[PDB]
Amino acid sequence: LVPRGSHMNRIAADVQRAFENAGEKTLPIKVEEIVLGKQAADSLLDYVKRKNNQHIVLVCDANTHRIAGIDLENRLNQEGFQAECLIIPENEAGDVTADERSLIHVLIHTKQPTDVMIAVGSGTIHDIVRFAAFQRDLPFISYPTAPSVDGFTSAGAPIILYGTKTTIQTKAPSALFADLDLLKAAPQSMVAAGFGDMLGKITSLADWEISRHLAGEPYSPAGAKIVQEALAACIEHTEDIAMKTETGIRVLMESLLVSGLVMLALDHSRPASGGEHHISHWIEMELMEKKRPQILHGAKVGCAAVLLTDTYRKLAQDDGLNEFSPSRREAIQSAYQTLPRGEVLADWLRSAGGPAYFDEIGVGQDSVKNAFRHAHTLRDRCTGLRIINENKTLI
Ligand SMILES: NC(=O)C1=CN([C@@H]2O[C@H](COP(=O)(O)OP(=O)(O)OC[C@H]3O[C@@H](n4cnc5c(N)ncnc54)[C@H](O)[C@@H]3O)[C@@H](O)[C@H]2O)C=CC1
Ligand code: NI
Repeated sequence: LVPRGSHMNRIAADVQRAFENAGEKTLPIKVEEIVLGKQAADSLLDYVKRKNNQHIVLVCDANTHRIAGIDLENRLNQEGFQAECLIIPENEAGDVTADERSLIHVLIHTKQPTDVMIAVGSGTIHDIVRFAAFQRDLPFISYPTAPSVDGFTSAGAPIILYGTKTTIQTKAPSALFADLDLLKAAPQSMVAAGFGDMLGKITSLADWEISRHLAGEPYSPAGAKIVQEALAACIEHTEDIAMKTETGIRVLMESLLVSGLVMLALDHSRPASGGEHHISHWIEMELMEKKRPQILHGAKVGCAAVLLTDTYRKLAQDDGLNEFSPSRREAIQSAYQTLPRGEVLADWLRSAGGPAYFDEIGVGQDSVKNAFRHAHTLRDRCTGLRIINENKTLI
């Protein structure tokens, strides 16, 4: 079907191979190339050549312009492309959001000649481009400047509108090119945010087993084992990631990309996003509400899992579980018994170079106990968190 599929996308190729070997139906992956390595601009150029692009837009911001945009744009010009590094400017609080304002700012400075968009940056840039390109019916290329998240390959765009952050569903990148040396160069906080977002998968996978057994939610064995593999390697390499060695950031980014790839293949976020992510969503809402600057997704995710792993460990051994069926008792128990302690999570997060507790990034206890009680209400997901907050005897 595509040799570029089974050639310039060994990651996605092998993910699909796994799902197929466990006899599972999945949506075909619609990312044609995922390159992760040295250069990557070489292969980017090869791809735009192959697809006969010409008028290329590179959506960048203050920072990503500097550390990626100019390099890429100049090399594109030298090869004979109409390239341009278009900038997204900051809001009053020095933040670059996926708000309607930034969306429309991108969606006018891109002119009708333009036949391809390129997200040069991180999750937010990637959302604005993911959305904008979809509404202007153009392919967009993933150029990540940090291994901070698993939502580069995603179809959905968490954009802000009216007065809330909501996830419109759109279309995935046409390709992805990750410069391993640009990633190594990234702030340790961002690398550690990637590690954070991956540590969320300690509790997300379990909440997915709860979801599976209890609420009869879509579940994939092969998927669960894929994200297990990924999570396992990230941990193993916790030191390599800390120091930001080649192996370490390679393993981080490959694991995050595999997370987004399963999410894509299965058409929902359940294996990657559990109670820790829901809490994280609630905190984020509170930070917008307080009118104060946003903090890294992944940082919040690590800080959330560090607590919610203990919450679930306690639930699993609560006498309240005797009100419940033998089936639901043994489901919660068996799903959560293998959870490590909050302290171990925090220890990994520390070693990695990221924050363990929300006071470190300045959330505070107020919004923690607030989020912990209401987060379950954010999305129709049977989590440990819902089992708690919808049961007197566990409240
Ligand atoms: N499934 C999905 O669609 C997912 C969505 N997200 C999105 O991700 C956002 C947060 O992701 P973040 O990684 O925090 O992105 P971000 O762009 O919001 O924050 C990264 C910050 O670091 C800067 N930066 C990026 N690369 C850099 C580099 N190489 N060197 C120096 N500075 C650099 C950026 O300019 C920005 O100020 C959320 O707001 C959400 O919209 C997050 C995960 C998954
Ligand atoms: Ni996440």
